[PDB]
Amino acid sequence: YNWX
Amino acid sequence: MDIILGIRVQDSVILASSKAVTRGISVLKDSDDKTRQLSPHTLMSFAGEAGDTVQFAEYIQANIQLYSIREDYELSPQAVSSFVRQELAKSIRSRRPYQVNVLIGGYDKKKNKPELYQIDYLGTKVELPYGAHGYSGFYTFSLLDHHYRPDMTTEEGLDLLKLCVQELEKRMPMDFKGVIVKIVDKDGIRQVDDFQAQ
Amino acid sequence: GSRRYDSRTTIFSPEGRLYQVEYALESISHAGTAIGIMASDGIVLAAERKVTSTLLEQDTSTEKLYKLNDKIAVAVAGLTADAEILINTARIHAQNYLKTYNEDIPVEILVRRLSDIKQGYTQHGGLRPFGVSFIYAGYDDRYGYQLYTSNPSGNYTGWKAISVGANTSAAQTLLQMDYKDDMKVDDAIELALKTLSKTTDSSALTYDRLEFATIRKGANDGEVYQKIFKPQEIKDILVKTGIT
Amino acid sequence: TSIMAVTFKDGVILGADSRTTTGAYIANRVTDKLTRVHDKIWCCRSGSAADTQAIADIVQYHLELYTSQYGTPSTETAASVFKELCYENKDNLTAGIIVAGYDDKNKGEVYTIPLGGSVHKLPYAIAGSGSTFIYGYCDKNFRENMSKEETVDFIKHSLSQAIKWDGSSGGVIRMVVLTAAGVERLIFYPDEYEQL
Amino acid sequence: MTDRYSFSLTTFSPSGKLGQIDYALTAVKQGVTSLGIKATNGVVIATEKKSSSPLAMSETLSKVSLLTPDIGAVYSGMGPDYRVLVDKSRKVAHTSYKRIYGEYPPTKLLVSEVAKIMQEATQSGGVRPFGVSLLIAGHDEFNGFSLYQVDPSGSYFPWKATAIGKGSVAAKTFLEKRWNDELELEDAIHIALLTLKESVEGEFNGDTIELAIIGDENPDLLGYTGIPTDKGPRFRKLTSQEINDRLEAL
Amino acid sequence: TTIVGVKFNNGVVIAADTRSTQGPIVADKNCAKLHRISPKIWCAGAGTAADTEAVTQLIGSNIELHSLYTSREPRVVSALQMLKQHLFKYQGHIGAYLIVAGVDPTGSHLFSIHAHGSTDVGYYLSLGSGSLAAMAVLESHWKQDLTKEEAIKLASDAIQAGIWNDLGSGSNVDVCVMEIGKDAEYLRNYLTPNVREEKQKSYKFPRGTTAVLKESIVNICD
Amino acid sequence: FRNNYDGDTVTFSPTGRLFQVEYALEAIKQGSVTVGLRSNTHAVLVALKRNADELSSYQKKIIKCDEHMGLSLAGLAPDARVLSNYLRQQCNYSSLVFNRKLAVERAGHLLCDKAQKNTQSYGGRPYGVGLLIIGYDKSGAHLLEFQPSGNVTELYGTAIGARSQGAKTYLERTLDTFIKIDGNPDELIKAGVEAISQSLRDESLTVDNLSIAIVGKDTPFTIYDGEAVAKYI
Amino acid sequence: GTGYDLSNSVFSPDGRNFQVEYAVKAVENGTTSIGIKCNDGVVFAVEKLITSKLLVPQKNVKIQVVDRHIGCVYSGLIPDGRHLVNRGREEAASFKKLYKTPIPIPAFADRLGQYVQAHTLYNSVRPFGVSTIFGGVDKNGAHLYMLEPSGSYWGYKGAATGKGRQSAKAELEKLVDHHPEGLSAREAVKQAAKIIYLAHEDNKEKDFELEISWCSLSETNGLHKFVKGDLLQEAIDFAQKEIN
Amino acid sequence: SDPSSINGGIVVAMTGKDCVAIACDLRLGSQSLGVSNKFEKIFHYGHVFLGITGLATDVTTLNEMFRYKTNLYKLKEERAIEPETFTQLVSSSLYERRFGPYFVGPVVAGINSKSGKPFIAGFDLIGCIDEAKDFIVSGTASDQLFGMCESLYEPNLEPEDLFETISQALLNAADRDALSGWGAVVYIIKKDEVVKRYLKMRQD
Amino acid sequence: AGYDRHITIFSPEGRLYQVEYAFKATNQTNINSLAVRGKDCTVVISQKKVPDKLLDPTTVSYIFCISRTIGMVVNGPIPDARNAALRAKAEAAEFRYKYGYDMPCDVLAKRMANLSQIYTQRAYMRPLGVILTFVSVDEELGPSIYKTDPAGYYVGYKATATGPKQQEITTNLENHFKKSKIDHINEESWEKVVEFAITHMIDALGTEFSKNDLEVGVATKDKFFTLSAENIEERLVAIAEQD
Ligand SMILES: [Mg+2]
Ligand SMILES: [Mg+2]
Ligand SMILES: [Mg+2]
Ligand SMILES: [Mg+2]
Ligand SMILES: [Mg+2]
Ligand SMILES: [Mg+2]
Ligand SMILES: [Mg+2]
Repeated sequence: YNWX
Repeated sequence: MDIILGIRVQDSVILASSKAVTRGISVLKDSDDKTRQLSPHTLMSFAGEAGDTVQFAEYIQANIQLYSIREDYELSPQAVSSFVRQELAKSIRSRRPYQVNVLIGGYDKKKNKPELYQIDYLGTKVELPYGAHGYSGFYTFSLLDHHYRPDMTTEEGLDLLKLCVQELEKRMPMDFKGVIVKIVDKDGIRQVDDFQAQ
Repeated sequence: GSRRYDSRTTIFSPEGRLYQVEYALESISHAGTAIGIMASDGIVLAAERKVTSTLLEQDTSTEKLYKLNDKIAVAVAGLTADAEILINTARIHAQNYLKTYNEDIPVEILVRRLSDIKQGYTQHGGLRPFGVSFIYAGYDDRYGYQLYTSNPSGNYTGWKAISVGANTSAAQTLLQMDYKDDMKVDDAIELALKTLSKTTDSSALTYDRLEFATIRKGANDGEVYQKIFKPQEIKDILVKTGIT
Repeated sequence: TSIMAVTFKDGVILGADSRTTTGAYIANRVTDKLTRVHDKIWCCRSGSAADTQAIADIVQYHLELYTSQYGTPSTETAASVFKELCYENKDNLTAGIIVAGYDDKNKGEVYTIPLGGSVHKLPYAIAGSGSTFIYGYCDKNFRENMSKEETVDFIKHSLSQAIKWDGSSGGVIRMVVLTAAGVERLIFYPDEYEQL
Repeated sequence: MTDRYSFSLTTFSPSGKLGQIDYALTAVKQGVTSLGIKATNGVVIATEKKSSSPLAMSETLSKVSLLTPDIGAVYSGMGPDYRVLVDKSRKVAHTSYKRIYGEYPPTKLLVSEVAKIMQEATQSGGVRPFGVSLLIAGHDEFNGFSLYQVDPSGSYFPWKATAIGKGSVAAKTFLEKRWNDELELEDAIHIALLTLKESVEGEFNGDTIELAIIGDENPDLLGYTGIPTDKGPRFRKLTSQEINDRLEAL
Repeated sequence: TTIVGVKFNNGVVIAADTRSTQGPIVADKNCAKLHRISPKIWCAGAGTAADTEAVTQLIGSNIELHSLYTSREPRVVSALQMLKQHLFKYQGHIGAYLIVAGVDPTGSHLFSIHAHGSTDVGYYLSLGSGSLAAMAVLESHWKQDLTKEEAIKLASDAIQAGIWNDLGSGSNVDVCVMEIGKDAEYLRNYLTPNVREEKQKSYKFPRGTTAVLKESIVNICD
Repeated sequence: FRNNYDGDTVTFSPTGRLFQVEYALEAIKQGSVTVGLRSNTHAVLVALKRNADELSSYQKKIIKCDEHMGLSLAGLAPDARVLSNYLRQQCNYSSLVFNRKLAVERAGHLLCDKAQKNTQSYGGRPYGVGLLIIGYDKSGAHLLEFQPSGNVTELYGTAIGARSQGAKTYLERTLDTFIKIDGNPDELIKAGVEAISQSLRDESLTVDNLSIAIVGKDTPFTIYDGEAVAKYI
Repeated sequence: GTGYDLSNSVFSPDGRNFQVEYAVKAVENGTTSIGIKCNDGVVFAVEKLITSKLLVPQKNVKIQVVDRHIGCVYSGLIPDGRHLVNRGREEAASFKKLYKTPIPIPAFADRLGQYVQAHTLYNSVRPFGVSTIFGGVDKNGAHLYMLEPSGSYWGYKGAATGKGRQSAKAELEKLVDHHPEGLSAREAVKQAAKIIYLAHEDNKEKDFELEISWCSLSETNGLHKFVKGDLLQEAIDFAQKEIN
Repeated sequence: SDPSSINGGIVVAMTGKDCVAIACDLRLGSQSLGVSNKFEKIFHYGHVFLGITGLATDVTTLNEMFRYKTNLYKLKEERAIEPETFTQLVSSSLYERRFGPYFVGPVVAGINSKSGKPFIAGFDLIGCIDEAKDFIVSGTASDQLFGMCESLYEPNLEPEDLFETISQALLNAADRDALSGWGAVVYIIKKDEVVKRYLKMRQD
Repeated sequence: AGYDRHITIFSPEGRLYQVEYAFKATNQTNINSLAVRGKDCTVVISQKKVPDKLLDPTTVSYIFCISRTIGMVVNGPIPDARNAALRAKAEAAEFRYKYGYDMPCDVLAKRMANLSQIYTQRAYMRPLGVILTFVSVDEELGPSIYKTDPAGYYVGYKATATGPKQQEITTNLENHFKKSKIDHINEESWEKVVEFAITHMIDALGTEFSKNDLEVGVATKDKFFTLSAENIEERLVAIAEQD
């Protein structure tokens, strides 16, 4: 997943 | 793992399948038919974990024979496979996934064209001229990539498989006790009783 | 106790008929008339509106014809609200089939499903049935153009032309009259209109009182086109036939 | 975290520091670890912030509802609720709580519920990582029936030490006084407590 | 204990009539009047505040509700049944649309969802249909402006205008005469006011009436500035003062 | 990620960077970290990008309803209890670290929520991989009774702290202000100190450069 | 009137009766007869068995519930099985869990409460059988009367079923006499039969007719059937 | 029409609930029982119909206790009383478990209330065929209550119910008028044996057995105990005295 | 073992002047084994395009899922779904399985029929919407793709030009990724028309 | 069919008799009560009638404290009243736990109403024979008074009354306000407001009162409470000087  | 191969020619589909069932240390049977007739013009071969393998194929058989009846009709391969993919893709996130890979090949009486589908235990499906599962593909694809052509006669195909099996017999660690070949065409399904030498 | 208030909806009459189903078809006969006619090259669905007025809005309306698929449509006769419920489940089952077999659904399969839900309410459940009758019109590769009908009992049967709602025997006779095996679409249209015009319980047949749709596989294409007739498109077709 | 509750003549006093850490970083230096669960029943929170806040909120409810239906709740009860929550959900909680309150019939009472979910009533109680360092001082300086002024001192000192030594503690000292006459909010800054 | 009333309370009479539905429609008839009118650039809905006493405070009884910033609704019938219908309607507006598409539901659909709620009450075991009819008004980028009426049967229809409750037939008639397809919002508010006058028994003013419209976007009612895609709600309820100023132009 | 919140004499403000990343790679060079819960209650989030938006919308919704049902503007302590009990329900698996503030009939409010569901309240706060840098600034220049304009600079400075001294944060600065008697202002891209210098050359490839084999049109409409 | 108030056990009459329960008690009244009575050391159960013809078994009317407690049934046989089962269970539970022999007085408290739930709920149907229970426990000998209504009474002796009122008077008289039969088992049993015979009419009692059970101090509740009772006519 | 009395929750056109009222009748056709609040406790007593000489003396107890500080006696359909006590007990335990302190009387009462009232809310159950008198001692005083099938309950200086209801309430008012100071439990126990003996006349056709119980902050430390031996005979006799 | 890395694949989309483009490679393999060279990864619902890289079974499933969901939408709303909207649909549909996700990386491209401004967006496996006005990438060659794009891109490119760009980006980034390549396709999009061209690339 | 008067279904006229009959049950007790708003408070009064001399008077009430701020008065049988009480309280706690602030009176009403509406539409539940008057001093809206009834109707009043003699009182009050022109009493201390109240009750009900006959409750910023017998007397006394 992304941070527213 | 066991050997499963398929090849689609101009007017048919051919499936080859190792004839052995090994368990741990011994080879239990030298004449296994790793395939089921789904409907009179559709055949499915499988390879995988011990029980899951048969269990799964028999389930699809039922569920298809049932449809054929309910409707007095025969599903097209593109359909039978899609059904199979959904059943597999449904289980991967199940409590105990069916660990089976299948090759499905049939003749589309309506499009009057042959078709071969490969689907792995995760529900990865893809239509192909030829295909295989597990390690087998590793030795065979090169051969096919090389010697394959779309307008191949059926006879031309059996020779190609022979060439394949030969390589596998030559370079593969495990002895699979030969194969059983079957052809799917307009006239249905027939088993080639002569492949121990041709 | 509660039995006291139970209208036992799924019992049998001493005569072997299902009270509620019977009583439902009655409800239906009071609903606007809908008709479907099967051609050698298309299918027509037409219907008359119940409870109208000078102020209703036709433009953004859809009270008797609904799309179930890009290939299937239905005409309704009965409580609209009920109709919608069945339609939504109907729409869903179509897609569930598509997702499952990567092929559009055969008309009969969809129909049988709907009917079976209906029959359900007929044998167990203790609930009122759906005051609805359906005429379905659709296409597919196995049987081509097909027209069906399902009523509260759940039965469904196939027809080359049929009608539902008000004045069935009336219209059906008219149909058994002017219909002929090798008909053509443009012609079908005329007939449908003539019939309604002879079965209308109201003054004269005006556009505002109708809903009209057709399904054709125009030779200049490949995909089957469903077309719900836009209001002005109805008025237009009306003049030609000679209703003015 | 460094917290303690002490019972005295007029009633009771709760005090705590104001540091919440996530490892060795100071997330909040002004935290209020003295939470109200009723007009005259409060608690000191030590352990996981979340676990504690949540437990407390759930007790304020259980008591607010108790009230409406049966009047003002006893402290033994305020404790019982806590115990129940902590003991019953032990596998998922890390909160050690000290309950203190004031009744007209019972004067002041202190109950402490340690990680296990046991409840203990006692003249006073301390908890929080910083408490390891003062079991000595406290057992040594604590006398029963002290005066407000005397108690605020005792507390002010005990904790200042705890803050001195445990890095999981610091900020300012907070106290809350529970007596007939009411509720008082006391606070003490670094510049005072450090040199004592 | 437990709801054992698992059978229907709305069966079919031999005449093919749904008892409880017709009966519910009757209850609606007995209820105060309410109506709505569609214009080119806006729509309007209104009703009377039947203060069941001069001691109650009218405002705390909003008979006109906002469902989504671009849709409002009103009724005629049994107020309570309307209320719970609004909740359910506002909620489902989210659970089945904004929470999935990040934008509010278009009118036909929301209406449709409401209809579904009412219909289920016309069949589910153990309930009696709702005793209300509602007219919902709203707007959406693709369909423009719309107005719909929802009966207890569950049926719903789109109207250029209509009215319901007590003098419905009377009013409907008044409207069929005054309506046309070239009206600016202000003009429709006029008509609505007149049509309402005729049904209204006693004192008729902004403290006894409740109106609402659906039109231009209202940034001053948004509450925040920045996002440009969301230009503000189109539903505005008129204040007591916003009403009288128009009455005096009879 | 760097998110801050600072209370001032008659309101509150919050701010945040605009760098979203999948590991060491910048996923979105200007993603929005400020979420509207209700007209005058905004929340800023760091952690798992998706959870911040989700728990923010979900509650935003549940809030919007709650208001209609009460014919009252929403209250922060509500969004706060709503957010916290949800988060605590999920044992910490919803990586949402949030700063939630806004105005309501009871006054101005500022709080913070950690994904495990513990809450804090204070006059200035920050969170994120840039938390430390900013908090420093905040501890260096804050004083009570800040004006609207003084507060903004503060909060703006703090983010800049994060941007420059934390790899996990970057790009632009988003600010939202909420004052006791006025409408709230969403200032997206208040500051844009990281624009790309014009590239040195242009790679507009001469047409035909690419080798194509087959070419066809597609059918959209039915 | 009645078909407006005797439809279910959840409908009270206007006088305040409970018709279904009352109809239930009548099945007992048409059931065969049996009697119970206790001294200070033993308790007996004598039960007359009914046949449908002179070609069948005489339906067993006594059930061992545990080595220390048992009963006699009057009326609907199924319901007896059902209710004795429960007792067998509630008896088992005590031994297993508390290594304690269940108290008769509690046995009643349980049966009562059991039957009750079946006279306040829709769809239910009162149990249609009466029961006499005996047992030797820590506080001595006992005997209980169970009526489907939910009423359970601890008595010195009694009987139920058709013509019951007869024996009921005999005992009512013979009380002073038997409440002193301690240490002598055989005597108590003979006494039981006497009382039973004052509610006969059809024929005289036989070896296939009778059934008896006894419990007490140094005697585990036991079911004496047919062959063994000859010595008591 | 009528029928307003065949189903529990139904409201007559005059706002009454018939099924509840009929219930009361089942009570009235039952034995008597009462309670008397004193200066620091409560006393309960009840009549036991000696249907015959085969009932074992002092054995078929009817009064009951809840927890360790609550006594309960009810008139009417015995079993129903048992059931009610059971719930009472479960409900009391659930209180102690979560709050440590043995449940306060007012609490307990309301608890019995809501349960009963609940049985006048659905047609799938009948109201309770008993009225109950119960009470005990707590943190702040003694408390005595009475609950009727409708689920109505209030606090009583003294209370009575059953066939002898009216005789009792008569003798009760006397007491109230004479001792506003209150009454010492010892005195009260005696007086209780009276009110029952007197009230037995309303059913003077059969012989009876007496049963009493008390809860006193000074005579029983607060726990509820029955009356046995010495203390009991004392009151049986004080009774047979004032009758003539 | 890295579900996102078994089958292989890459997709990229870029915005242009009144146009958008999206492309992908045609490989489908099992670890080192190339298996199919005809696994298009770009699907379209009406005039909205979506490409999906990642685990093949999921790629497929989702596609089927969006057909279904987009078809019902059209019947219910009587108009074809728009990008801005569709995106939100995709996002919500992924987060629904936040704790047992579909191992993919959808990318969306298309144009608003009403407004006309081109649109593209991407997402991580659980919903985070990656809104960017220039370009989106996904797949085993993400790092690479980002590289290619960030350099070669320039605003307001005409259809004939943007084509090259996207193609190079793909072609070149693929060649540096073992698991991707074996063929490629590129879709150029315009309000009224859309073109599909296949590319000539190394087959190793 | 002819059973349509037993359950909550529609009568051919569009009426739910069951709801209507309940409205009559609310009078079974023969007790009136009313409420009024001050400058910064809200008061309610109800008659306390204790026939049986055998009742511990301190336990006879149809006034309940729901929350630190909400108070409710009930006209109806007692069992149905307490039921509503419990639920009011429960709903009041949940609201606070879940939402953070104290449950507004107008809100509590709506929730209670919605609950009632439900009994109006589901055949398994009977409505409760009670009209509920809720009062407090909202931190936002000011002193408030909202009422609900078995029909499921709820609305807020400038002031109101309930019981058999409803109209007498309503009309009496209706006049006072037409006379002064405002929406509330104009006295600063809650003590005069309680006075005003009892006054008007007499001025309409034409009956004189003693302490053991009235029951009263008040609302103020952050608290609500009932008056002790004695607290009232100080009121009854203070009025015997205007009249
Ligand atoms: Mg320190
Ligand atoms: Mg940085
Ligand atoms: Mg009475
Ligand atoms: Mg990657
Ligand atoms: Mg590569
Ligand atoms: Mg009801
Ligand atoms: Mg009922």
